[PDB]
Amino acid sequence: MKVRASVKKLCRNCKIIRRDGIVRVICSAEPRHKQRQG
Amino acid sequence: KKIQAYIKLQVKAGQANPSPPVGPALGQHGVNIMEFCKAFNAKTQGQEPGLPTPVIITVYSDRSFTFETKSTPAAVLLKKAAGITSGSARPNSQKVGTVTRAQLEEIAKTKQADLTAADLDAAVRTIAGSARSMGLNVEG
Amino acid sequence: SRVAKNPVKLPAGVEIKLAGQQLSIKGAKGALELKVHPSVEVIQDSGELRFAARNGDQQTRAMAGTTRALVNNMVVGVSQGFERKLQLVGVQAKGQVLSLSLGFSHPVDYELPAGIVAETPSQTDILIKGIDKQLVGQVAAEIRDFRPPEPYKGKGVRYADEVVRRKEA
Amino acid sequence: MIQTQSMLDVADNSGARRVMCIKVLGGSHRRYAGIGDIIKVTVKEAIPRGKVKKGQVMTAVVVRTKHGVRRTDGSIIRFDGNAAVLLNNKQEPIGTRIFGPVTRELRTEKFMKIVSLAPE
RNA sequence: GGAGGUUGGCUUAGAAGCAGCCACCCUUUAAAGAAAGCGUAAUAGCUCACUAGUCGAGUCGGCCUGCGCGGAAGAUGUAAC
RNA sequence: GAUGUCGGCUCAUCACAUCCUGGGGCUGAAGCCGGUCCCAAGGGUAUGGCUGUUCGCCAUUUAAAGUGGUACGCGAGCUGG
Repeated sequence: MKVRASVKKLCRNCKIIRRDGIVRVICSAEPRHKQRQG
Repeated sequence: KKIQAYIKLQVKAGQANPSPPVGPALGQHGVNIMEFCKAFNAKTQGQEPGLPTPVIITVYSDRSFTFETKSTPAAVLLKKAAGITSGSARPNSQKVGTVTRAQLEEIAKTKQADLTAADLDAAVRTIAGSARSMGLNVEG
Repeated sequence: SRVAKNPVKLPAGVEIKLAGQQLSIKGAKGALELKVHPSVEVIQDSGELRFAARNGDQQTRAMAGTTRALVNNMVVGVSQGFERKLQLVGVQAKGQVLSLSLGFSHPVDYELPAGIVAETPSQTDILIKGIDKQLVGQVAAEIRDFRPPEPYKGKGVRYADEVVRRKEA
Repeated sequence: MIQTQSMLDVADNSGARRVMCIKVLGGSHRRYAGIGDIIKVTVKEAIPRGKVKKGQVMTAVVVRTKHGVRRTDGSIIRFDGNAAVLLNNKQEPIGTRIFGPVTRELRTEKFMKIVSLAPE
């Protein structure tokens, strides 16, 4: 992961979701652009 | 086969054998290397053999490679129109001494505007932005 | 367009058990797929079906929609058998028990529950047959807990599509 | 030998006459080393020209203790004098001769060169 | 979905739409960025706009403000209603 | 009208911001090793040469020789350099 305080849409396939209380960012292309909380 | 236009290729005219100006040219959006040797050779000896004369090709997988008609070679004979072979080091500010429209007189003679312009006077303004390639401005 | 607001247009090979409080379905090529329907849902019947909410809160707008798609593949799961083409290296299939060799010095065996069944129609592909997609996708994830795809070369089990992030060293 | 600061004779061929244990190898708070165990020595006394010199941190296998070593019937075998055989970083002996007896707890895969030279 | 010529540049296993260097409009005619960049790291597979017949609808971005969510780790024992 | 130092010894107890062991994400992670970030406090977590030392510098270990709080824990338990 990339646990930050500031999660973003780092790419255009990077997508922010809210999964049981935590503001996560999935990326369907690159697993480098995945963040957990912010 | 998927095409998007304006495809660059750096190969010799009339003979598909000299490679290293592009070398291995073809791996991702076209049709392969060695067999371009005949498509150039239904139109020969009127279009400046030897010197560079640039191209926009379009590609087919059906034994056919056909192009965008302009009879008079009018991009590097514009370097011959002024008198250079190496271009200017920066486009349209840094100069060698610019070209005018009275040195566009021989070039606009037989370029056959029917398939590249509207009428013959419109094809004169084709090279009014084609020496807009090489650190020159077309003023007149 | 919203997903529950359109009628289902179901085929006429599957006989429904209209409950109002519940939902049970049955047919040929599979049966026994009853789903306990929740409170905030209406079922309006015709020659086709349609689903609806009850009250203007965003929780049942997610529930009426998830119920039509859960009974979309419950009709189709009795109509057709769900499949997946798991591609790997070496399948020794036997029957209701599955035998595999994924890169280890331990040959791990895997079991198939009731309902589902496993056959090997190709050399090294695994194809699956089941009447509910919830369990069909479940057992294709149970095989990938053994072996993730390697980025550098790629060993063992994959998905059916190819979105595997490959890496060079 | 058994513990650190312990001083012990030299059972192999060339170099030292007395070595002192400066570390018992093995575990972490490991405090004793019997026959077959590996210690860390320093050369306290040596011959005028040999393969080791006085003052040299080396490794040695314990071959012959006064505490002794016990057999499986309960019998003990117990020597009059402490002695080790110095080793290189291969944990292969440096000298080409072994002096005095050794025990059969030493004819393992790593120390049977010491046993094959010993006049046991 | 797909242009009817002839290497758009001092380089030479290999130099587009991503190298210390930069960019705006001329057709057999209803037809379109000599380009802002993930790609089979690169070349022979592929992604944001359609002047459009065809599936048929209420959408896409910002601002003001209400209450909440992460940012939030500590030592005797819940232990900041 | 007294709450008697620093360090060692003996005994600890809690924290987690984890040194080892256990589970993971990403990697400019081929593998062997690592880097970095999560989750995790169950149990472990040196011995000496110098110096009054804490530390430190060194020798050799170890799976590892963690960081803090506890009147810089502890003298009606010791020592007294």
